[PDB]
Amino acid sequence: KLFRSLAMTKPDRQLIAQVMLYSQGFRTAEVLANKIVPFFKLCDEQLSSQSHYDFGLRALKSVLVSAGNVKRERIQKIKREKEERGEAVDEGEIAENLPEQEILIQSVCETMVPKLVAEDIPLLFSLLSDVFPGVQYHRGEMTALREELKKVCQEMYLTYGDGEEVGGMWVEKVLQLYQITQINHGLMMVGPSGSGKSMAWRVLLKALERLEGVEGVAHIIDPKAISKDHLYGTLDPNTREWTDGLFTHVLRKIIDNVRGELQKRQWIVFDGDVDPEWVENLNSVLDDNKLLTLPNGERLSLPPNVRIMFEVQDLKYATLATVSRCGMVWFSEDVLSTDMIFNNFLARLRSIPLDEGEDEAQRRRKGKEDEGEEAASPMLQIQRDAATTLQPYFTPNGLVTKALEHAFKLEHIMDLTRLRCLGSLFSMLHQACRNV
Amino acid sequence: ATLDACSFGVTGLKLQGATCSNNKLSLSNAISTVLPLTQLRWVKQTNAEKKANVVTLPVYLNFTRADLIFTVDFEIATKEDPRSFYERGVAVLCTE
Amino acid sequence: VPVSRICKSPNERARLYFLLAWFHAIIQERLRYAPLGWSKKYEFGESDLRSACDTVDTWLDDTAKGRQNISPDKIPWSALKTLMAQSIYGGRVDNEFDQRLLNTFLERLFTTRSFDSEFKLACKVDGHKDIQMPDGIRREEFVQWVELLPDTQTPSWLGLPNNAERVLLTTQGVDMISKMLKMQMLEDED
Amino acid sequence: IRRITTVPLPAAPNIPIIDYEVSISGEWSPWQAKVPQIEVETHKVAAP
Amino acid sequence: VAKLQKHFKKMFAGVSSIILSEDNSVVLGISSREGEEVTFKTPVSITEHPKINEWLTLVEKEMRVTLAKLLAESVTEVEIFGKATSIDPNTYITWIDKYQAQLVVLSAQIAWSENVEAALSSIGGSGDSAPLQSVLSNVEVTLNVLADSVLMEQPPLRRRKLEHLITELVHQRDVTRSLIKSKIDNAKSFEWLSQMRFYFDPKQTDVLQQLSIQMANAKFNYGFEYLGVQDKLVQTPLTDRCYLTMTQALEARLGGSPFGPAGTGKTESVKALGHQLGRFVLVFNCDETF
Ligand SMILES: Nc1ncnc2c1ncn2[C@@H]1O[C@H](COP(=O)(O)OP(=O)(O)OP(=O)(O)O)[C@@H](O)[C@H]1O
Ligand SMILES: Nc1ncnc2c1ncn2[C@@H]1O[C@H](COP(=O)(O)OP(=O)(O)O)[C@@H](O)[C@H]1O
Ligand SMILES: [Mg+2]
Repeated sequence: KLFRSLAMTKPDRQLIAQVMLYSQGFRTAEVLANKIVPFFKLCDEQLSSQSHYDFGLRALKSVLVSAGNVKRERIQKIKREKEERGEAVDEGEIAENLPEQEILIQSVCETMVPKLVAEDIPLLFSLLSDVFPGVQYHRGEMTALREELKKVCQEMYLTYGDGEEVGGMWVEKVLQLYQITQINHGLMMVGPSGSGKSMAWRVLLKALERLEGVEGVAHIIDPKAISKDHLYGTLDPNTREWTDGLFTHVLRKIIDNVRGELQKRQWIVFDGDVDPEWVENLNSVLDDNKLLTLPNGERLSLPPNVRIMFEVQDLKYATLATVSRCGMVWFSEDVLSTDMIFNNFLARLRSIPLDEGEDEAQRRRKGKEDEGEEAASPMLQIQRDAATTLQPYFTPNGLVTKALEHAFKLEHIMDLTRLRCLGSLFSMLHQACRNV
Repeated sequence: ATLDACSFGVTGLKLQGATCSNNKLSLSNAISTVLPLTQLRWVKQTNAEKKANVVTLPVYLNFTRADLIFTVDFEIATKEDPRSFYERGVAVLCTE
Repeated sequence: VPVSRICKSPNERARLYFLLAWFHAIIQERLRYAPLGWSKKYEFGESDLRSACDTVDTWLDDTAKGRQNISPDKIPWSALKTLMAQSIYGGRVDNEFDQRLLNTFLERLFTTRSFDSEFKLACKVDGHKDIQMPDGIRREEFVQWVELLPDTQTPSWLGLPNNAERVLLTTQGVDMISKMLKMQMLEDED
Repeated sequence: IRRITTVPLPAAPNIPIIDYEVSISGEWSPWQAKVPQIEVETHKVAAP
Repeated sequence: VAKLQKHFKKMFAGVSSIILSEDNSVVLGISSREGEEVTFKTPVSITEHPKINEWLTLVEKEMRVTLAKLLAESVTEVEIFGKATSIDPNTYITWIDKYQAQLVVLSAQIAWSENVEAALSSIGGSGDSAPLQSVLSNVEVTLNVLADSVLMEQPPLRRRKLEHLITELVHQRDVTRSLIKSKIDNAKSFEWLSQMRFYFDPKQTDVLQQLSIQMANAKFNYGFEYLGVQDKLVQTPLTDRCYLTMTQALEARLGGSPFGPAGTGKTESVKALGHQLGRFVLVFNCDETF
């Protein structure tokens, strides 16, 4: 009796998009709004339902703000390019002759495609072509980072491709990871097991090491293996004294910078399943506050060098509050083809001596190519010859591939994963050359 | 009736509160009338003024009218007020 | 409604109340004939009626400024139509089509032509007859007109077609048999 | 594998391929040759 | 006093901290999360009012007084742009920089409301639509200036101010176009009364009954609570309906219940309505943090 009720069933998406796009300086806002608004609902309906997808109005407004930022970046790019030449500059004149649809579709793709599953990306591109006809999103070219990726991949026995090749998707995904790390201060990789997310992150860190001349440090923590009290540190109920947890210890170590950690770049990677219980304290850090609060009452300010990262097979038990604060790159299982893993195996055989163990592991980095060390040991020659015998059967349509595809049809008591079988096979072949 | 490239056939539609003759509605006392093969045609949105003899009926999922699928614009056969269709609660149901 | 509230000046107020009462009747009885009358059963209760009465009182007090009479044109019809279309009764309405229906009812009733002696509250009642506005101005005249209304009411009073009744009964008819099916064998265990 | 492979396999009909080991020399050899027939003490007949 | 700086976000709407003298004996102003600062016209002397409650009450009083006194100057300056056929972009950007986002949007709204009121009074039953056309022309000129300025590279705070001004002026343009189309010719017509209106009376001595915000029956006063650079809401017709019904309920002393599916702007619309009237809103979440 005391409250008047109002049905706010359906907000006006079109006019909100119109006003926001006009606020960012877009010359055409009516057509862009009337296109983008139905497109988001089309994506919501057509694409397979997943927890991490978010086509609500908050996502739309963030996408439009990103589109405005991209537009302004393009204005500044054209302005500086003309200024380095001899020209007369006017911001409005430059902004007049630009495609707004290209900026908007670029922002939409840059914000959505990293989250997209491999099954849903071609559907999304079909929808985008339908709503935005005759407009295509060409990925921004990062030549220097791609060259460093090539160098590190050859250094770490990994395949590299320039897109639409063997390994193009993985290169694209690590580039997207770089983009999300640049944008956000917290991100996740949420692929299935055996998709190269941890390898992609390692390669990215070791490539930015060369690119930017900044030392990359990794702090890998399994959060579920350790208890929450040890993870975040627990206050003694009596005889008051603070015991820093592992994560708090790492944060305090970087904050103090005894060994100049502020100069270096450090990434904390929570390599384990995400749960609501151990991420409550991390919500404040992952939010825009960037502040860890503890029961001790201390307030640790996350410095800009830190980047809290996540690896999860899935986010089935992850709260939406945790997913919203973090960026995300979904590493679908069809990012790592069988050919890439076979190439990794055959490359590891040809250059890693199989008996020398760990003492010579450090010497791998002493030589950038290990010239004059082709005959490091007779073991290297034997396993190189073995790789030569084994290469015809590891092809993209060889014996191993057909055998694996047939075996996937067979029922196994334990779940049959690709990399389990492949690692078993590689270990057996290792033992074969050891027997020789 | 041949379907154009942009026309799709539908069946099983029921028209509550009206009869459709010559693609024009007329108020009827029948509870429901079975619509024959209905051609849904998508056309480029021409800048056409909304005619005064056009009524925007709903297309509900079933007789409960809990879920609305879409809306259809129909022309009025006689000089009847479109408001009479709103007062009469004229509608369309995908299923009875 | 208290008698003093309706009897307050200007003299036109009571007529508006009658219209408001008629409006509150027409939406309410129509809820019986859902889903035909409305898309869903809304809670058009007495609180909406009191809010509408307060709105009418405030607007007529503002417009008249104590005058014993105001012309029918000077009545703020737009304010009443908008408020009872969006604030009082329209707040509960979520379907756009029910909102359109409420707008049609308010535009048909709340207008200057309501004060004409020839106004028809419900046209083509039973397809042949009509219901005329009372020609009085006091509360007692409207109350007597209500008391003198026919006892035989059809859906055409509310704008629905007569066969709507024929629909409602058969719904209840099915509601009978299905209910008896829920009784057929929990009592009977042979 | 016998259907799609070019490598020769054991040429004994009613023996699975898994029952064969690959000797240090290239040729196959049945596992049954490498399993001795032993004699157990009467002391530990059920808990060896 | 430094230890107190973290608790202001719980007590005040936008005040994230208090600017203090080097010896921390006099409070000179307030600051937001975004760094926007309001400098008090009259500083609060902690030494003369040592008790925490006393000088905090004086800080609240001086916040309200200084916000009203700066809104007065902002309206006085923006009246020139309201009556001008052309707006110099440099002067407009200087005015935007000189004043806070809240006072900037309030000054724009006050100027538009007063101009439309004077226009509708001037037409006065003659049917001459020239004054409303002039108002629409001025609004469109300001929109063109803002659209040109926002494409340029701006500081973040000024960019937020420009975005807020554009979001408000688009709604003002739409409302003026609706009034012209409907041929409204009297200030007391409902088509103008149903739109939210701002009446600033600088002559009022009290500083909490100077700006009056009116919508249909409801006649609120602007509580001069500092809100910082808040996120403005695109005034859709649904949000306009929400504002109308919610102000009607407040005028009738009833409570408000915007119900609907998730993510439809309900709580944000209520927050925007409360911030438009300057009243401290406090959203209470109801998901395992209650
Ligand atoms: N770019 C690549 N080229 C070739 N092989 C690769 C590449 N990236 C990864 N692999 C192979 O895939 C294996 C699995 O990748 P990675 O070590 O990143 O594990 P993961 O996908 O995170 O899986 P898990 O769920 O087991 O942790 C690597 O050990 C390597 O054998
Ligand atoms: N009319 C509108 N104008 C601008 N933004 C809106 C509008 N309606 C909704 N939004 C955005 O959509 C989001 C909806 O979330 P919120 O209103 O907080 O909770 P809910 O909508 O679920 O009640 C908000 O963050 C808001 O920014
Ligand atoms: Mg991993």
